Amino acid sequence: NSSTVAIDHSLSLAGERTWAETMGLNTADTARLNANIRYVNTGTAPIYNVL
Amino acid sequence: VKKEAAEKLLEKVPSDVLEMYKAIGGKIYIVDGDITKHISLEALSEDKKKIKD
Repeated sequence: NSSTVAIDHSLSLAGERTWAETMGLNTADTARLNANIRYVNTGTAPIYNVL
Repeated sequence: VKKEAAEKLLEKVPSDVLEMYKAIGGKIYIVDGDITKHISLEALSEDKKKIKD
């Protein structure tokens, strides 16, 4: 017949470096446009307030 | 003979590390309504335009 009585102490030092990257997107609004345009008059009379 | 005693080798549980990543946090951004003002008369006009001789 035996009887074992025990005790423990403990430390722990945990250092962590986390890198993360995320790319969100919406399928309805993927792109935005921009046009570079000029206006040409090949006619004979001038035209005003051109839209 | 001498008893093993068995104090165990495993320490704590993964469950704390599991809970760490288990973090959900806050997601999504404000959109749609914004402010909305708007005022001008490009919709309809009003000017005397009749016909005569």
